Amino acid sequence: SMTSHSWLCDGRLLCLHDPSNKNNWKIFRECWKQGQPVLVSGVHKKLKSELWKPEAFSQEFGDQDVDLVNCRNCAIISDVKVRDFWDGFEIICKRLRSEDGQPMVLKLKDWPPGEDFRDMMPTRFEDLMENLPLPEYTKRDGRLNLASRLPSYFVRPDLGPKMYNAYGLITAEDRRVGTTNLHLDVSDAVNVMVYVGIPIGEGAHDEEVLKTIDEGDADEVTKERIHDHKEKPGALWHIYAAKDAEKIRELLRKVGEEQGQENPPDHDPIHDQSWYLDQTLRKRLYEEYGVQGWAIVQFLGDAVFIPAGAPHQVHNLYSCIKVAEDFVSPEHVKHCFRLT
Ligand SMILES: Cc1nc2ccc(O)cc2o1
Ligand SMILES: [Cl-]
Ligand SMILES: [Cl-]
Ligand SMILES: [Cl-]
Ligand SMILES: [Cl-]
Ligand SMILES: [Mn+2]
Repeated sequence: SMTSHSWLCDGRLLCLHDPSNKNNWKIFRECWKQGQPVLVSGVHKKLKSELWKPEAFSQEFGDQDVDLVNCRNCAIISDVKVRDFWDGFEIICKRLRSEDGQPMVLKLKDWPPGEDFRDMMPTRFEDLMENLPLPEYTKRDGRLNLASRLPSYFVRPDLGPKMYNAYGLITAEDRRVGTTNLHLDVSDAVNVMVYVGIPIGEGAHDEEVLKTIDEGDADEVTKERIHDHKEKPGALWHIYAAKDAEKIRELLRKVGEEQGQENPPDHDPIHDQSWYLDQTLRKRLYEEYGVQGWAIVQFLGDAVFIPAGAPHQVHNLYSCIKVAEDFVSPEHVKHCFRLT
C-alpha cells in the first residue's frame, strides 16, 4: 500500500514517499526542528529523464575546458575537455588512466562554474526548481526560505543550484576514500540524485558495493532496499548533528597528531575538508567520544536534506549526477549569524 512516510536508521531518519504531497511540512518540521537530516524518495519520477543523461551533457557542453580530481590521491588534472570526463562515466575502457595503467576514479570540479547553472542550462534549471520537495523551504522565493530576506549580519548562500558529478569508487582500498571529504555548510541544503550510472567492461563489480554498505553501518531496512534490487544505489553518506561538530574536531586533532601532522592546537580539521571517516575512525568517534551519526544510502531520485552546521561526507558507490540547492530555514538561521 502507498503510505505517506516510513523510517530508516532504526527510527532516527524520516523518509517521505511522495515528493509533491502538500501535507509533507506537517511531518517534516518536527524532525527538522530537532536538527535531524530527512530523506524524500521519488523525485526522479517528477523530472524529464532525457535532460539528466551523461551522453546529453557530453554532446551539448563537451568542448568546455575544466579541471578534474583523482579521488584516490587528490591530484588535480588541469585544463582538459569536459567530454574527457563524460565519455568515461559508464564505459570503463574510455577512462583517463593513471601511471599504473588503471582507469582513474575522477570527480568533475566546479561545473557548471560558480553561479552559472541557470545561464548555461535554463531547461535543466526549470525542471529541477519546479520539482524540489518542501517548496516553501527550498524555492528561492519560498515563504520559509530567509535567504533573500536577511541583512549582511548573516552569511547568505550563493545563487544555485550546484551540480556534483563523479565516478563510483571500485576497490577494497577505495572503501577508505571519500568522493567529498568531511565538511560543514552554514546554510541548509537539499541534494537530489538525478542519475546513477552502473558500468559495463568491469561490469560484475556489485560484490564490493554490498561489503561497503554493510561496513558503512547501513540499517537493516536500507539493506532490504539494497538486497531487494528494484532501485539503483548512488552514494553512501555519513551525517553528524551540528551539536557534535567540536567533538569531531577533537578526534581529528588527536588523529592528526598520532599520524605526525604538526598542527596548532586550535586549527579546524572540518574546515580543512582533508578527512574521510573510515570504519576505524567512525568506531573511534562512537567509543571514545560518544558520538553517533546517520549512515544514509542515497538511491536514484532520493533528496537528502542536510541541516546547517551538520558535518557530512559522501562516498559514491556508482557514477553519480547530483544537483543541490542551498536555503536558510528559520529553524537553523543561528548557524549563519556573524556575531557571538
Ligand atoms: C533496477 C536495478 N538495477 C540494479 C543494478 C545493480 C544494483 O545494485 C541495483 C539495481 O537496481
Ligand atoms: Cl541546529
Ligand atoms: Cl538546459
Ligand atoms: Cl513546504
Ligand atoms: Cl572533498
Ligand atoms: Mn555539503
